[PDB]
Amino acid sequence: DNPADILVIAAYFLLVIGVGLWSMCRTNRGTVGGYFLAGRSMVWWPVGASLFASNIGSGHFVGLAGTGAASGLAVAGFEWNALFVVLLLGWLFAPVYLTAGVITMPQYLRKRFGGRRIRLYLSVLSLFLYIFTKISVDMFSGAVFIQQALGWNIYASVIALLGITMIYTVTGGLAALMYTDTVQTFVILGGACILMGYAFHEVGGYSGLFDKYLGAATSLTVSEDPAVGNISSFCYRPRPDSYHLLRHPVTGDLPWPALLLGLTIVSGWYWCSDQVIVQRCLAGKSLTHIKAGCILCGYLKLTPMFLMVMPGMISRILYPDEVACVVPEVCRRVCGTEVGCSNIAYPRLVVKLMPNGLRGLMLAVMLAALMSSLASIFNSSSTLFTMDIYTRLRPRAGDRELLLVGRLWVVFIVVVSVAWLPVVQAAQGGQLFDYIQAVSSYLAPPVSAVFVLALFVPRVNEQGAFWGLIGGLLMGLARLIPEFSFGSGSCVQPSACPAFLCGVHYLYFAIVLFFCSGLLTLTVSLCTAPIPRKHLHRLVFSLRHSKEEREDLDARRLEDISEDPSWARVVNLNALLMMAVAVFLWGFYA
Amino acid sequence: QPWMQGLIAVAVFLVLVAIAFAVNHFWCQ
Ligand SMILES: CCOc1ccc(Cc2cc([C@@H]3O[C@H](SC)[C@@H](O)[C@H](O)[C@H]3O)ccc2Cl)cc1
Ligand code: NA
Repeated sequence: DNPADILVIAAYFLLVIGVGLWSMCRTNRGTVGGYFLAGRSMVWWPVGASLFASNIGSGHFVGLAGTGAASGLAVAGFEWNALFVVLLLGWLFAPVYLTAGVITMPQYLRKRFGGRRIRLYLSVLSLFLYIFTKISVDMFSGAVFIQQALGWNIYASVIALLGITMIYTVTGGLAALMYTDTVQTFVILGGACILMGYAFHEVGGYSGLFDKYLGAATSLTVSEDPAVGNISSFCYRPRPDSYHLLRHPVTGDLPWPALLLGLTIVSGWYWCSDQVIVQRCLAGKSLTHIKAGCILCGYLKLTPMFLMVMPGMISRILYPDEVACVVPEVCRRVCGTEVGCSNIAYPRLVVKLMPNGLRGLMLAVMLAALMSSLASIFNSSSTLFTMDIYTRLRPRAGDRELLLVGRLWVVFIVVVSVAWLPVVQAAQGGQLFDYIQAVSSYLAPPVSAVFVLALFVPRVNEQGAFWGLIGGLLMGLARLIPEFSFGSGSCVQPSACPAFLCGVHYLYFAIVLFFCSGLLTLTVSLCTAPIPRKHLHRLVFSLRHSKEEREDLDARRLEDISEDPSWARVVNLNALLMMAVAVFLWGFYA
Repeated sequence: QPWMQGLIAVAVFLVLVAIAFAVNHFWCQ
């Protein structure tokens, strides 16, 4: 209702429309290349700003601040693994995907192994992962932030948001979305820094957070419900390792071997094998512009511990009877969720610490985060479906019908998400951020295991790669089905899930499943006859500098990934510096 | 002290990147 809020929300919309219009007036969207891969024309700053803005959603604000309040600062684990794995993207994987001349990541595996069946399998698994683990978190976290900050209807508001990100997606393609994401990253970081400032002022500095957080317990620890009674001191007092990234390897909530290995594995699928991030790396002007943007994204991916996790911990210090509630009656009154109220942490700092003018800015921040992520998913799924599935059904399709089918898939994936919104609203509290990271740790390691063997081990053949993926879905589905069967409960109400299934952290099962998919792929590969090198040029990390005539199991200016040695020198030295800073910060909080 | 933990982390990291330059210099050429 404030003049200022409304003006700040429409200045944001004027920026987004302004840069959209400039981009469509510049770029060509009458071709598949242009509409789907920005004409292969993006420079370092669009690539990195896009990689950041395509990743950071409303779920980062709601999830990381929620978990920061709940469990302290080891969820920075999620964001900081990425520094190391975005170096992998540039220096190891994108070299190979730029010489392969692929538009989709299923197409790479078609070129590398050569069946009809791996490319179709990967497309259908990818599309379901985007429904379950990427769209669901954005709809859920949007609904938290609208319910708390605004108090609007969380059905109508999600429809209206999903509808305007539909129009923003179909209207210009990757080009528009990338150049716009350079605005949306500025808006996200700007408003997030302003809220960090107010929060750290309220608790009385950085020193204030680290001398007040461990004391931040609720004073309402006794229930009116029989067979609950006195809530345990384990589950309302803050965790006594709350200021340490590296937690105990058997009893930690995030064990350190699980953090470092298991997140490197699942992050490897997310950053290096996944169409949503890798389409930002197939639209670059040159490999040196891809490596430069990898570094911008990676320095930007430090920011989330200081802009979401610590704010959420400051939220538990300031509203301990509302953010750290444990009694069911109290949690039903505070946030409508019997199982806890961590999720209101960021939403509540915004609705209590921000003045008349800047509340509008923080609405612009969450809108920018949510719009950028949903648009990146709707475009990447458009490409995935159109290029892979629609060219199986109609081979002689051609670059006009394909754009029509690309824009009609965005409409379909919006309507499917609208239909899926009540299911995701059935997830109760901060359980959902454990569900999404668990489903990721059960489905993705088989895909990580194939792409590392498809890229680094040229002995691996099509039978190996396919039975690797299906053996993995089988092992993974074991954990998923028996878990979802007993639900989660809370610390107050432990589930009856037998411990051997549960008690192994899902990031540890990520590691076992990766090595089991790897071993199966290698074993079936080594029994069956190999793929010779005449089939493999410029599609394996060994052969990315080949010049020899490949024979397809399925112009030359994209094949060339030679960079200027001066500019190579510069991106190589900034990568080592960026790693050194990441390693220093992991040391500081370990 | 946190600052010492940070610097030991960086020190072991510069040791590992010196090992990477050693291994590829003697084993790729
Ligand atoms: C307890 C869990 O709580 C949380 C875990 C993560 C997040 C933030 C988040 C991170 C990611 C990404 O996850 C991938 S791995 C799939 C990483 O590589 C990447 O750096 C992350 O940005 C995806 C969704 C979300 Cl909601 C919030 C709560
Ligand atoms: Na985003």
